[PDB]
Amino acid sequence: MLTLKIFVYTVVTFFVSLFIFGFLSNDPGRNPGQ
Amino acid sequence: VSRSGGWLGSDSQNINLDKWYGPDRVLYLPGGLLARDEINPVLNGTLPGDYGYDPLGLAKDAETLAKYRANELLHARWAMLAAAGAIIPEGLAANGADVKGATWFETGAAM
Amino acid sequence: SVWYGPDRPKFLGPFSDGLVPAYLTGEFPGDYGWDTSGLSADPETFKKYRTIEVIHARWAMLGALGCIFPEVLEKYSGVQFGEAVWFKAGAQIFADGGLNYLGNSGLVHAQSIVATLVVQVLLMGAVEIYRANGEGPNGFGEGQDTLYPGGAFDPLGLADDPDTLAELKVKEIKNGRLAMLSMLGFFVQAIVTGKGPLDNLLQHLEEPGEFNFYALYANSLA
Amino acid sequence: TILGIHLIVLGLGAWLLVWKAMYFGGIYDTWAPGGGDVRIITNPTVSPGVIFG
Amino acid sequence: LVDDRLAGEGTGKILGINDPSLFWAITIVFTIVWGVFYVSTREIDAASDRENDDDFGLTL
Amino acid sequence: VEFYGPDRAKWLGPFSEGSVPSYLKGEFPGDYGWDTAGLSADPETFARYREIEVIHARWAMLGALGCLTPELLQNNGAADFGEAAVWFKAGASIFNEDGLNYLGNPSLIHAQSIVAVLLTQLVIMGAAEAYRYSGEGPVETSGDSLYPGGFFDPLGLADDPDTLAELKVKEIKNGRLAMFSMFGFFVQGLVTGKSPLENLADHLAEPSVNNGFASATKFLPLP
Amino acid sequence: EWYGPNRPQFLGPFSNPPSYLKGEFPGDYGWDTAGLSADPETFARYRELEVIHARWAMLGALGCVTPELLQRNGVANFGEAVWFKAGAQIFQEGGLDYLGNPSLIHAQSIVAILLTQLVLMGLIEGYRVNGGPAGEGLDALYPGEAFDPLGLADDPDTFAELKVKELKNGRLAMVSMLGFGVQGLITRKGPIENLADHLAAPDATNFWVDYAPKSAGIGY
Ligand code: CHL
Ligand code: CLA
Ligand SMILES: CCCCCCCCCCCCCCCCCC(=O)OC[C@H](CO[C@@H]1O[C@H](CO)[C@H](O)[C@H](O)[C@H]1O)OC(=O)CCCCCCCCCCCCCCCCC
Ligand SMILES: CC1=C[C@H](O)CC(C)(C)[C@H]1/C=C/C(C)=C/C=C/C(C)=C/C=C/C=C(C)/C=C/C=C(C)/C=C/C1=C(C)C[C@H](O)CC1(C)C
Ligand SMILES: CC/C=C/C/C=C\C/C=C\CCCCCCCC(=O)O
Repeated sequence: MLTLKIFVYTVVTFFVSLFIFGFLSNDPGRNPGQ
Repeated sequence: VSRSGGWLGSDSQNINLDKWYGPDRVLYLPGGLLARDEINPVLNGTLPGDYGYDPLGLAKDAETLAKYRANELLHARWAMLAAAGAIIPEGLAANGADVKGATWFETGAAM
Repeated sequence: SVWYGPDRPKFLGPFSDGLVPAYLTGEFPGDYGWDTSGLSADPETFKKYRTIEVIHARWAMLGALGCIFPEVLEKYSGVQFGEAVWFKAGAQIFADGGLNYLGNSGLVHAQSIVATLVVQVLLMGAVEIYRANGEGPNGFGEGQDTLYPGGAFDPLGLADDPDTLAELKVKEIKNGRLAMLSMLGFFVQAIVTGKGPLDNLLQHLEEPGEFNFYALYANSLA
Repeated sequence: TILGIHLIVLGLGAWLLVWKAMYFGGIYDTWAPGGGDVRIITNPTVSPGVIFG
Repeated sequence: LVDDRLAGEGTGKILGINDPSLFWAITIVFTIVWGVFYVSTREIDAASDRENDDDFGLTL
Repeated sequence: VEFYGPDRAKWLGPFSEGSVPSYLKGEFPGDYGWDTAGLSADPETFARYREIEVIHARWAMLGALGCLTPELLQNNGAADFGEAAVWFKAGASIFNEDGLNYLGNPSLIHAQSIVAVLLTQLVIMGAAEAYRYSGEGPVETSGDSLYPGGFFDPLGLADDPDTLAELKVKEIKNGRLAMFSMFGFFVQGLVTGKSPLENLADHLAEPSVNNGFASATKFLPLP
Repeated sequence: EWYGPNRPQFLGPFSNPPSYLKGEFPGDYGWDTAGLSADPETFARYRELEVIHARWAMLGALGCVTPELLQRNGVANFGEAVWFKAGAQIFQEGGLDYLGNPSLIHAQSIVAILLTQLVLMGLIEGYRVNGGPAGEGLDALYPGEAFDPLGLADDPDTFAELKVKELKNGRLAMVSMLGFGVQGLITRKGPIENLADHLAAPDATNFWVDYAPKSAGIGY
C-alpha cells in the first residue's frame, strides 16, 4: 500500500509541477495579437 | 572636505529647503481647503516654522512679528527644558530609584 | 557586466566607496573590494591567494555536502551506517566489521587504515603533482588554465561562452565562500555542542526561542 | 510599494489583535478550567511545527 | 489485530507525509522539472524579440 | 646532485618545472623552489624570512639534541634524574626540594631559586641578541650577519667558497629536519603524554598497532 | 626626539632600524624584524589597524578594571563583576541592571541587544570609513573637528607629542588586555583578585611556583 502511495505522489507532483512551470513560461506572450 | 554629510552612505543628505521656505512651503491647511492667497502678507515664508497660521491677524507688521518670534523662541526653549525635567525624574523614581519629590507639582514642598 | 568593472557590488553597501583599494579594479570573480588588511597589494601574492581561495572553495563545498549527506540519509531513509556523524565517521575503520559503504557488508568492507592511507597518498600525490606542475602524464593537459582547465574537466561544455563562463565563475566563488563559512560553523558547533550538524538544526527548529547558543552553552564558555 | 505599505498596516492590525489577549484584559476562552471565562494568554504557541501543521 | 494497515487517515500530517520516501519523491520530481524549465527559460524569453527589462510583460 | 642554479634539486622532483616561482632563481642554500603562498615575493621580506629560518634551524638542532640526551643518559645508567629525564619535565627539577642538580650530583649546579635563573638568562641573552641585532660587537666577524665567522669559527672550516656553500646547504638541510623533528616532539608530547624514546619503544613493540591512529579518538567532543 | 633620525629605538644603544622606517610616524621605534611592513600600502594598513586596536584596548582595559574595583571596594553591587563573566548576567532572573539598581537599564533580551548593536555599530563604522554627519573629507585616523571639541591638538608639535603619547598608552593597554585574557584563562579569577593575591604573598602567589609544575601531566 505504501508503494501505491509513493507512485501516486510521484505522478501527482509530476503533473502539478508541469502545470506550474508551464504557466510560468511566458504564457501571456502566446497570443495571435499584434 | 565638509563639516556635514548624509546619515545613510554616499549621496544621502538631499536637503529640500523648498518645503519649509518660499512660496511653495507647506501651510497649516491642505491645498484643497485653503488657497495661498488667504495667507497674511507679512508671513512670506522667511522665518523658520512659518506655516501661515494667523487667524486673528496678530502680526500687524514686521516689528510685531519679530517681537513675537523672540518671545516664541524663548518660550519654546523653556518648554523643552521643562517638559524633559518634569517627565524624566518621575519615571526614574517610579521605576525604582530614590528620588524625593519626583512629581513636578510637588517638588517645591520637598524642601 | 553587473559583477565586473567599477560599478560592481561591494562588501559594505553604500559605505564601501571610501574603502576599496586601487588594485581591486573588478577584474576577477568575487571582487567585492574587501582588502582592509592589505594582504594582496603585491600582484603575485594576490594571484597565489586567488588560487588558494578557489581550491579551498571547491574542497569546502565537497566537504559540506559530504558532511551533511550521510546524516540526512540515516534519519530520513532506511540506510544504517556504522556512524553518520561527520566527526565520528573516521573511527569506523577500527570496528569489527570494518568500514561498510552505505551500511552494506559487501560494498567496500575496508579493514586496514594503513592500506587506505597508502592508496590515498599515492592517488592524491599524483593528481596534485599533475595540478601543480600544470601538465599531467604524457603531456596531458598542457596549455590549459591551471585553475579553470576545461576540456577533459568540462565534459558537458557548460563553459563554452566567455560571458557564461564569467557568470559561472561568480556563482562558483560565492557558493564556495558560503560553504567555507558553513564548514567553520560545522567545526565550532561540533566542538561546543558535541552533536551532528543536522541534530542542531532539528533541535533549533523544535523550539527556536529555547535551543540556541546563548540559551544553552554561552554561560558555560567562561 | 503600495502593496508593501498596506501589508505593514495589516501586520500592525494583527499585532493589535495580539496585544488584546495579552495585556488589555484578554479574550474569551471556552476551554478554560472551571467553565469558559475571559482568560489572559501568557504562553502562545509559536512552534514552527505547530504553525506549519 | 487481524490484519495491518497504514493507519494515517484523520491524523493531521504535513502534506500527508508519514514516510520520508514521499518527501523524497516530491522533492526529486519537482527539482527535475524545475531544472529543465530553468535551463530553457532564457531561450523562451528571446522569442518575444525583446529584452527582459523593467518594461517587460503584458501591460496595459 | 647540484644545489645551486637552475638545475638544482627541487621540492617536487622531476615535476617541479611548472611550480617554481620566478623570484626563486637558486641563489641561496636550501632553495628547493617551494613557495606556493607567495610569502617571499618581496626581497626584503625574503631576506628577513631567510634569517628567521636559519636562526630557527640552529635553535631546533640544539633543542632536539638537548631533548634526546638526558633521557639516553638516564636510560643507560650514566646519570640519575628521576622524573626530570623527560624533556618536558624540567620545571619539576627546578622546583625540587634539593633543586636542579646537574647530572644528579648535588655539587655541580645546585640551583634553588627560579627568579635568579630567569634574571641571569634575561640579562645574558639580552646582551647577546642585542649585539647580534646591532651587527657590530667586540669580536672579529665578517660583513655577513647571518654567517659571521671570524670569532665564531675557531677551527676555520669556512675558507674555501665552494666548501662554505656546501656547508651552508648541509646546515640548512639538517636544521629543517631538526625543526620537523621538534614539531613532532611537541605534538607527540601533547597527544601521547610520554617520552619520545618511550614512544619509539612502544611503536617498535607493535608497529601495526601502536601508531598515531591508536589515539585518534582522544580529543572527542561530548554532549 | 620621537621623530627623524635621532629618536629612541626598540633595543636601546644597539640601534639598527630598517630602510623603510625613517621615523615619520608616531611610535616609530624601528621594530620590524620580520619585514611585514616592507610594502608601503601594507604599512599604512598596519598603522591604521594598530591605532584602532590601541583605542579599543584602552577602552576595554578601563571597562574590565572598573566594575570589579567598584564591587571589591563595596561601593556597588553587580550580578557578576568579573570581566569575563559580565556577559552572562542577561541570563539571570533579574536581567541586567546597570550598577545594580533596577531603574537604570533593566535589559532583558539578548536578541534585541544583538540587533541594536549590529545596526548602530555598522552605521558608525560606515561613517568612520566613508564619512557621515561629522565630516566627509577628514583624516582617516585623526579626523578632529567634531571629535576634538575642546581643542587640545592644534599646534603641530603638540599634535605629534599627543600622537606619540596616545600610541604608547594604547600599546600598554593592548599588552594589559592580552595579560587579562591569559591570566583569566589560567587562574579563573579577575585581574584585581590576582593582584591582591600576589600582593598578599608575592613569593607564594605567582605563576611559576603555583601553576608551572602542574603544567605537564597534572591538573591546574
Ligand atoms: C615525486 C613525488 C614527490 C612528492 C609527492 C613530493 C611531495 C612533497 N614534498 Mg618533495 N615530493 C616528491 C619528490 C621529491 N621531493 C624532494 C625534496 C623535498 C624537500 C627537501 C622537501 C619536500 C617537501 C615536500 C612536501 C611539500 C608539500 C606539503 O607539505 O603539503 C602536501 C600535504 C598535504 C596537503 C596533506 C598530506 C596528505 C596526507 C594523506 C594527509 C593525511 C591527513 C591525516 C591522516 C588526518 C589529519 C587529522 C586532522 C585533525 C588534521 C610534499 C609532501 C618539503 C616538506 O614539506 O617536507 C616535510 C621539503 O622540505 N620535498 C625530492 C628531492 C629532490 C624529490 C625527488 O623526487
Ligand atoms: C484613504 C486614504 C486617503 C488617501 C491616500 C488620501 C490622499 C490624499 N488626500 Mg484625502 N482624505 C481622506 C482619505 C485619503 N486621502 C479622508 C478620510 C479625508 C477626510 C478628512 C480626506 C480629506 C482630504 C482633504 C481635505 C484634502 C485631501 C487631499 C489629499 C492629498 C494629501 C494632501 C493632504 O494635505 O492631505 C492631508 C489630509 C488629512 C485628513 C490630514 C492628516 C490626518 C492624519 C494623517 C490622520 C491620522 C489617522 C490615521 C492614519 C487613520 C486611522 C483610521 C484608519 C484605520 C481608517 C492626497 C491626494 C488634499 C488635496 O486634495 O489637495 C488638493 C486636501 O485638500 N484629503
Ligand atoms: C500553495 C501553493 C499553490 C501553487 C499553485 C497551485 C496551482 C494548482 C495546482 C493543482 C491543485 C489541485 C490538485 C492538488 C492535488 C494534490 C493535493 C492532494 O490531493 O492532497 C491530498 C492530501 C491528503 O493527504 C492525506 O493525509 C492523510 C493524513 O492527514 C493520510 O496520510 C493520507 O494517506 C494522505 O493521502 O492532502 C494534502 O496533501 C494537504 C494539502 C494542504 C494544502 C495547503 C495549502 C496552503 C496554501 C493555500 C491555501 C488556500 C488553498 C485553497 C483553499 C480554498 C479552496 C476553495
Ligand atoms: C611589532 C611587531 C613587529 C614585527 O615585525 C612582527 C611582530 C613581532 C609580530 C610585531 C608585534 C606585534 C604584537 C606584539 C602585537 C600584539 C597585539 C596585541 C597584544 C593586541 C591586543 C589587542 C586587544 C584588544 C583590542 C582588546 C580589546 C578589548 C575589549 C574591546 C574589551 C571589551 C569588554 C569590556 C570593555 C568589558 C566586558 O566585561 C567584556 C568585553 C566585552 C570583552
Ligand atoms: C602510512 C603512510 C604511507 C605513505 C605512503 C608512502 C610512500 C609514498 C611515496 C611517494 C608518493 C608518490 C606519488 C606518485 C608521484 C608520481 C606520479 C607519477 O608521475 O606517476
